[PDB]
Amino acid sequence: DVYAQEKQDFVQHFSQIVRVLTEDEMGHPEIGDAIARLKEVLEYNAIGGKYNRGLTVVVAFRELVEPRKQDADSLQRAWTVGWCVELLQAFFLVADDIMDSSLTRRGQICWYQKPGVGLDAINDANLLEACIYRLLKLYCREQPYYLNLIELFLQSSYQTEIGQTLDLLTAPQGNVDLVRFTEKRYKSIVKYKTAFYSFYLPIAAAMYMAGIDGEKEHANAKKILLEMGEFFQIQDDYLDLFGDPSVTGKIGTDIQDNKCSWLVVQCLQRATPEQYQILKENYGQKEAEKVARVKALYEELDLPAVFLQYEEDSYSHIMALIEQYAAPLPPAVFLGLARKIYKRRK
Amino acid sequence: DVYAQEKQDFVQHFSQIVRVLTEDEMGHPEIGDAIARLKEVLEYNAIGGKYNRGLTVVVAFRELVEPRKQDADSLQRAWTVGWCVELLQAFFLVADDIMDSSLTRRGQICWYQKPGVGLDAINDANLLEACIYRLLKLYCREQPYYLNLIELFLQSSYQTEIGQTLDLLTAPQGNVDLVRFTEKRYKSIVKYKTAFYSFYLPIAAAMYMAGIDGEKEHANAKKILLEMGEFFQIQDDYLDLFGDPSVTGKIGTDIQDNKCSWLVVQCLQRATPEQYQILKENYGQKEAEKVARVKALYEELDLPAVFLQYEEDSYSHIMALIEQYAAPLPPAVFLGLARKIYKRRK
Ligand SMILES: NCCC(O)(P(=O)(O)O)P(=O)(O)O
Ligand SMILES: NCCC(O)(P(=O)(O)O)P(=O)(O)O
Ligand SMILES: [Mn+2]
Ligand SMILES: [Mn+2]
Ligand SMILES: [Mn+2]
Ligand SMILES: [Mn+2]
Ligand SMILES: [Mn+2]
Ligand SMILES: [Mn+2]
Repeated sequence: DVYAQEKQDFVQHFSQIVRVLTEDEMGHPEIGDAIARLKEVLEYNAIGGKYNRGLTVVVAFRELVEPRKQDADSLQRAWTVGWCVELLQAFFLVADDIMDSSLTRRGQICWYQKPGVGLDAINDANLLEACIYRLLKLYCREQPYYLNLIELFLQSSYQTEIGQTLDLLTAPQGNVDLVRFTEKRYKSIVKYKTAFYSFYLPIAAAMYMAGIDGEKEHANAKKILLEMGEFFQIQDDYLDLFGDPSVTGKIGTDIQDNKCSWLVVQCLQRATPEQYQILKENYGQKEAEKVARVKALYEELDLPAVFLQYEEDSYSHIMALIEQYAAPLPPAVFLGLARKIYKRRK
Repeated sequence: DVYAQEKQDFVQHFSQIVRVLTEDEMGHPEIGDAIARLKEVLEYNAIGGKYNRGLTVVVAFRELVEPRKQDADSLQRAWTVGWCVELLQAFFLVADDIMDSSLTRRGQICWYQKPGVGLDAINDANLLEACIYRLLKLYCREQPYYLNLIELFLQSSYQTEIGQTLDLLTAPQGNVDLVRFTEKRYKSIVKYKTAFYSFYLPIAAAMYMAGIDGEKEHANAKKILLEMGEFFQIQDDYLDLFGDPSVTGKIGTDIQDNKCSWLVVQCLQRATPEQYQILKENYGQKEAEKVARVKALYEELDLPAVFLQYEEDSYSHIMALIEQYAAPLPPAVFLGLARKIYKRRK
């Protein structure tokens, strides 16, 4: 609703992002072909999603800055930093689809899967990352929060990259070992790989832009947001298998990639020793027959019902945390982000 | 010689790099497996090269800072920033071997080619990049050049990444078009993909650490260093085909990858219309028969002799530039880096 009114002005700002990014270096006509590839990469990989993360920067900025201090220019910056978060997203997703061997994303073929692209996607991805820091300098170089943002984004990338490492160490291909799929392992992985960049990053960027740079205040917002992140990854693992592809925009790969999913951790807990053997025998394989066998065990142990219940208990718990931790920040900040991910299907 | 005395103290500092990187996050035992993968990635990909780039930071630091201002701590920082350059190197090389489909590097199998690694190399690479900025913060956070270095490294990455894009746009696989292999195209590609990070990055880092942050002074050092970079990439294209693998540490792939090499640009210039057809018919293919056919045309148009002559005329020209541009900086700074790449075989 608040995200709804802000969407239009955000998405439209994307022309300028691409304009400023493909001009400030176009006084060097030599790299023009590269700059054209940039425009192409940007419009394929930063466009077509829900923009939850970038909108959070924008939405939270308004609720934190006093209306007098929301000038045309100060807002411009808010939309740019919001798109910077969206580019971190694009950067990670491009690489991740390669590493996960994904077939679609946001309802189209993955960038590396487009003919003519392939493993060049790698350099495209690193470029998307570089653009974050180009924009920060072009728009915020003179701001007092400028170094805070630079360090926040880098720190955040390091974290989700430590997250990815954990994710991949836990899911060797051809190497099934249900034993390693524990609750602690799951909790660590999602906290690092999703929670920081998807939830702490946007709100904190908006905080720093609003002057709120206090260490306790960030620690407190972080307490709320790492919890929402963990809920958000669990919902994502569920959708991976049980969500509709025409809605999520992607084809799930968690069982095939031998991933430490939430479903798999929940299965191994409710598993009778004979179901354990089914799972131990059908997980992390490309065979469709064997993947359905796994999905059938999940439906048999009623994981879809367990997940729905978790969603409820989780949502009430985030709410408690917001009650305990939101001040001195407007509870509408976290409430808005929480409403946007509650009962999502994409 | 100057690089020789500094080598030992540099390489040994690498234990501490790995120590500080794998401890400051090890107060979080949850990511310990990731931190262990880090140590592994670092010791495979940041070790085994000539350390020209990192040593340049160190060597140039001493010749720019007054001996009184070279304390234990100030030196420590110099070795760290030197290794930060070495990690940018590792970051780019890891990704590049994947994109170029390389088989070896520094005399061992490429990281992505090690069994168990593969396209996970991608996340390993992004991690190496992240470590640069972790170290900058751990060692230089309080220095007055701290933001200068952060911006220099990012700027440098953006550049070599624009360089890579150019490199890859010019060499589509299965898409031979000798027409695009021009001198201007070559000059742009190498300036962006090599010159900035390999030559300007290290010297400028050492300058900023020494207080020399003036814009004209950097512009002037850059004039020298982008020239040495271009010589350095040309030497690299030559070694790619004509150098000994037991020395370079890598197997060349430029003809197969359909690359805009120096040799190929020089060939197309000296090519009789019938040699042009040979080339047009054997370039950018995996067939060994066809790759030798190409190498034979190069030896026939005497490219190895042309290259030797270029090396001489080039070296004299850099020297002129050093004469014109080195001041107020010690000419020994550039002379040392120039001696280290003159007549190199690896
Ligand atoms: N934000 C991480 C991306 C994923 O959610 P995705 O389903 O690929 O969007 P992963 O399942 O690999 O964690
Ligand atoms: N510094 C770039 C790396 C190379 O030189 P390398 O031979 O792979 O070291 P490229 O030939 O791809 O430019
Ligand atoms: Mn993943
Ligand atoms: Mn994925
Ligand atoms: Mn997923
Ligand atoms: Mn290359
Ligand atoms: Mn290469
Ligand atoms: Mn090469």
